[PDB]
Amino acid sequence: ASMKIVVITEKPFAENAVKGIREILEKAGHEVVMIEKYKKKEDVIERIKDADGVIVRSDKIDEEIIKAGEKVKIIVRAGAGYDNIDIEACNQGKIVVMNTPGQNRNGVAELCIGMMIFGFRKGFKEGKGRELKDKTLGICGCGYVGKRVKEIAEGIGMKIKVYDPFITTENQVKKIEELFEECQVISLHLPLTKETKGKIGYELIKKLPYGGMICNTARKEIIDEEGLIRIMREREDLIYITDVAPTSKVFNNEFKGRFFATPIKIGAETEESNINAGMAAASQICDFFTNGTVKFQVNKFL
Amino acid sequence: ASMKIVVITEKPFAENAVKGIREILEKAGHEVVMIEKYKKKEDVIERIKDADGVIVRSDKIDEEIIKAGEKVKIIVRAGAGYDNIDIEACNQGKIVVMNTPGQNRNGVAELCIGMMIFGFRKGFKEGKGRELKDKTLGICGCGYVGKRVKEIAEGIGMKIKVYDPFITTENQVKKIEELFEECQVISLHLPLTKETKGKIGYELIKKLPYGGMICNTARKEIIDEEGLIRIMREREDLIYITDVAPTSKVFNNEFKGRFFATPIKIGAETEESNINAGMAAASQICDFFTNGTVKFQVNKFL
Ligand SMILES: NC(=O)c1ccc[n+]([C@@H]2O[C@H](COP(=O)([O-])OP(=O)(O)OC[C@H]3O[C@@H](n4cnc5c(N)ncnc54)[C@H](O)[C@@H]3O)[C@@H](O)[C@H]2O)c1
Repeated sequence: ASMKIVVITEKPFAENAVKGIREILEKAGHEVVMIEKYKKKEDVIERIKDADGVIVRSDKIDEEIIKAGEKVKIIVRAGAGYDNIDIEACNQGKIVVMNTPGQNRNGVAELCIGMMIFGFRKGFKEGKGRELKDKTLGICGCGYVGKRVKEIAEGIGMKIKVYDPFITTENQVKKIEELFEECQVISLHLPLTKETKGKIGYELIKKLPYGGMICNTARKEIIDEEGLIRIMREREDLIYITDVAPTSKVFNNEFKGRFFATPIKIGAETEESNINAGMAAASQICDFFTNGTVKFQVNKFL
Repeated sequence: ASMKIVVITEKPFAENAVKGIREILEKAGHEVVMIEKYKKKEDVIERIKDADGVIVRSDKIDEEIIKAGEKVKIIVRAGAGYDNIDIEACNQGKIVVMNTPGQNRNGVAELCIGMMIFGFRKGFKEGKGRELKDKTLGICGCGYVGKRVKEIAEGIGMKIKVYDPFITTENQVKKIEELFEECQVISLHLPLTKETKGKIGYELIKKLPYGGMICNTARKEIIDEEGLIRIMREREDLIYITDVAPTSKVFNNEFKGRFFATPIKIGAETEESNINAGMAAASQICDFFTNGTVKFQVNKFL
């Protein structure tokens, strides 16, 4: 009846999201312990050994953590992506891994739109800016976020083209090359896999029309940083804006006036998105222990 | 008859807008004289002395400039507001004064939406932001810009309430007090008149809900600066974003994290808006000297 639920967040939820988490789980007679703003993963290893269930954000969950959590039955990522979790090692420990699809979608999409206007208007500094209206937007991967970005972009009056090798939808091109050729603005929403890693590089970015802008609210490592640096040095009209800051120091030093990155990923860092993702994670934990519910599971074992 | 048209723009139009102005005016057989990037309202005086028509942006057009333009028959403001022009003295000089309604509406509206997101997301810095979706937006003055903002905000999923005595629309309040009580976000789209000068002050801004935000892409003089300073010192949750930077230095010094201003007014600083505003101004001057049409005239004399 009573399960130990550990919440691992180096980047903590807003108070109201923690309260919601506690309200769902404690009413069902569970214990909730928080691990917030931890420095070393040694802190995590200790507090997890006794945990029955886990709630996580973007926190790296690797083999060493997974094995230390010997009685862990479920890990729920409050959000969409699960590249931070070692699925293979979770399969070994017979641990159910799930996410919370679409819960952060509006936070990320609103930031994506805001970044598009910000990038097209020279970072709100002096100079001749451009308007998003009557321009073509390319959505790279169209799931929950890409869908919302599209909705707002149509209200603004942008023409929409979509690339996604896994779905069938309107205005869809089959080649990712065509998207970069046809679209004045690219928004990336691809999850990080072995296939999408370093996929967006020099050969794709170069094909952009005049004043081409890439907005990245997805993952930094789907970009080939070397290729981006190379084309941005060659073409001084290109704009790159991102919620997932690049590692290289080049971008800040060389591309002022056409490059912006947030100091940290703030796409899901809103009061509302924290509540959605935090409470959805707690409810799925609740359902799993109550009814053996494994909806939204991403892995397979035994 | 070949007329001399002078274009007075301290911050110049985009080149394509200048080209579009010349295409309309030189085909009709008129002369176009550019007065770009001057420093004081004294460079204009001698060059306007033999001007027949004038195109102007936000540039200050006082009695001294009007009296010097003794053969000026028409002044067209490429844009919306005409508080920069001394109408009284124009009436005495028997000069027709026009603006170009709605031409730069999208440049401003897009910037306004971008500023709202920017402001609700801690200027794209680290912190807990808020989402515009599901919040109520108060449009203060619902003309060309106001209406276009409404349109975009509706796609974002904001609820809309309107204060504007000159129009009839749904979800409308009759007291400006009501707008500030009921709306989390306020957006100013009022012209600067006798009535609107210093209207938005302490007593109105008081009534905003928690984390109330005001976006001002209109005019700086509609704000009672000392009143705004007072309420913002009192209420640290309040946010003020503006395209029309205030006179007082207090805002930069004290309200870090909840105050954001552009270094210069950039609402109409786009390729697209320059083209629309400039070419309409040229067509309106052309029609005035061709057929004497006075549509869009904002004054009357004799
Ligand atoms: N930042 C920029 O670059 C930029 C660009 C364009 C306009 N502006 C400013 O924003 C204003 C709006 O532009 P617009 O094209 O929508 O003008 P507009 O005339 O189309 O709309 C202004 C609206 O304000 C309403 N209004 C007038 N007096 C009012 C009062 N006393 N109280 C409440 N509402 C009142 C009018 O009914 C009108 O609908 C302009 O007047 C100008 O001052 C700024």
